[PDB]
Amino acid sequence: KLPPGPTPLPIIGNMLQIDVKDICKSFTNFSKVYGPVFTVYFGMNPIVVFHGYEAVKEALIDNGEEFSGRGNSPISQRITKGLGIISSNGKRWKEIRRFSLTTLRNFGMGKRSIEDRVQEEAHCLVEELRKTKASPCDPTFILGCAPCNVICSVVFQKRFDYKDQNFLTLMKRFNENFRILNSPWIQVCNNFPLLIDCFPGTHNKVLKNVALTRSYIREKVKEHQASLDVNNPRDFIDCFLIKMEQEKDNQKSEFNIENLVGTVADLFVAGTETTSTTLRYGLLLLLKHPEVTAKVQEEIDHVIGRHRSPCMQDRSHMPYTDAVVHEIQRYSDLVPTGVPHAVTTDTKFRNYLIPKGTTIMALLTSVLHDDKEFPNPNIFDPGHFLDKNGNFKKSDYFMPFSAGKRICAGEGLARMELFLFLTTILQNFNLKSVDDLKNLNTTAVTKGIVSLPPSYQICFIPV
Ligand code: HEM
Ligand SMILES: CC1=C(/C=C/C(C)=C\C=C\C(C)=C\C(=O)O)C(C)(C)CCC1
Ligand SMILES: CC1=C(/C=C/C(C)=C\C=C\C(C)=C\C(=O)O)C(C)(C)CCC1
Ligand SMILES: CCCCCCCCCCCCCCCC(=O)O
Repeated sequence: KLPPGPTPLPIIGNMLQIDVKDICKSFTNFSKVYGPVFTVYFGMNPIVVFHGYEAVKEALIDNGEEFSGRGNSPISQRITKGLGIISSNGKRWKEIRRFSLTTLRNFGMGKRSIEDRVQEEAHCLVEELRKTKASPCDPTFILGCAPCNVICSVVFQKRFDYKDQNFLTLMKRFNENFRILNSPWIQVCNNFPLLIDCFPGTHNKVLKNVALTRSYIREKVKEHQASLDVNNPRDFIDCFLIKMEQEKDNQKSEFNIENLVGTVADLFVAGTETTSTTLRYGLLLLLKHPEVTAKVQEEIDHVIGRHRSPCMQDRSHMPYTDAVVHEIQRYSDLVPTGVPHAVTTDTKFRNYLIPKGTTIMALLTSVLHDDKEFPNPNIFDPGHFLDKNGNFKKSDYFMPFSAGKRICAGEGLARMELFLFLTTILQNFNLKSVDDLKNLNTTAVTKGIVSLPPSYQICFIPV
């Protein structure tokens, strides 16, 4: 028996009872009436939601093996075709995600570490902010390049010149497609496929952007295979090709070109817009909270100094800054409803039974905003991650990357980009607003699977 929930309508389920513009608002509201676990229907499809740390943990963690599946929706099926790591299941997923995790270790890609590739970008990042000559600007674009280049640097040999036209279009397609798919419309179309016909232009655009993007990713593999030296890998591509060669004999090996071009793409899409969005939400919060930013700058000066680039080792000596990066992710609440899962088999969740294949949703927001774990969860405060003596306080409720067997595969890289970008920037700059900080609103604009910070201007004044 499925978890109780609003009784649905004959064809559209509870659709005309949910705010497609702000789903969490609708879900939280259902929890006040149905409790921690409940069922809602998007059209014909049943979806069971988990609200609050207890339900979310029990699902993703305790009953982790059951809730580690990807549902495979209509839109989803014509893009990734089940290829890769974000949209794959079973044997193929376990093998691509184990390899990926292994090669995304700081030193899993040959001699140059991931950390070195990220520091180089942070430098180029501050270098671009210099070119704004301290005038007011919207950091969306420059701030969106760095995280893109990081991936480029991780899957290809060298990074791109910010002005390298080949980099720019390779960035717009991913952005363009990201904008398209982070619309409340993908929900409607995903549960009512027929509606997709009403959007030929949009549908054609996505397809084209995916063709060009994959097409370019396949070229970079051509080149890589003609210069491969199995002894010294250069990036994610080499590490994959080497693995391929080692599996060349068993013809049912998941390590084939298709999963490669697919996995690389998964890295871009899951790794660009996300950290890029968290960074942008971060500078805004530091721009609005000068008291927090000075304290951070005081740790940089003391531990890192002003001549050398910061590095991950500096975090263990900077509990305040770390707490600021942790509170930036909690507050920004990038992915409130979390990404949907599907159960691998008939599953008994405490008192109920969830049939295999059913779509599941663990509301990360409900954890990131638990008002017992983070007193006054609606206010930005590094203190939520600091104890009485100013030491870093970790929380089991810190799930901006989700939890369980499907936790973000590049969590290590997300945090490295956040730490090294924010501290490098705050070491060479101070944040000035063109107007009183009081005017500055921090309320996210939630209109899709991914929340964005409100638009804003910011002046990067060199210290
Ligand atoms: C601050 C930035 C980021 C945040 C908040 C974030 C968050 C998440 C979340 C919420 C998920 C879904 C977990 C689930 O299915 O339950 C996820 C998945 C994933 N992330 Fe990230 N992510 C970020 C950046 C990165 C980066 C930089 C990469 C790549 C190098 C990446 C790689 C992926 C991949 C491949 C998955 C799918 C994993 C799977 O289904 O097995 N992410 N991340
Ligand atoms: C990984 C990931 C993302 C992208 C998802 C992609 C490319 C496919 C999802 C397919 C699903 C969720 C299929 C299903 O189960 O029906 C977004 C950028 C939103 C946010 C951060 C984590
Ligand atoms: C499409 C899609 C979704 C949204 C993902 C987002 C926000 C961006 C995707 C970008 C891609 C798929 C880019 C590319 O590969 O070019 C969700 C998870 C709600 C459900 C399954 C279908
Ligand atoms: C200031 C400009 C006002 C004009 C507002 C026009 C609003 C209509 C928008 C229609 C969008 C439909 C897009 C369909 C795209 C497709 O073919 O898939």
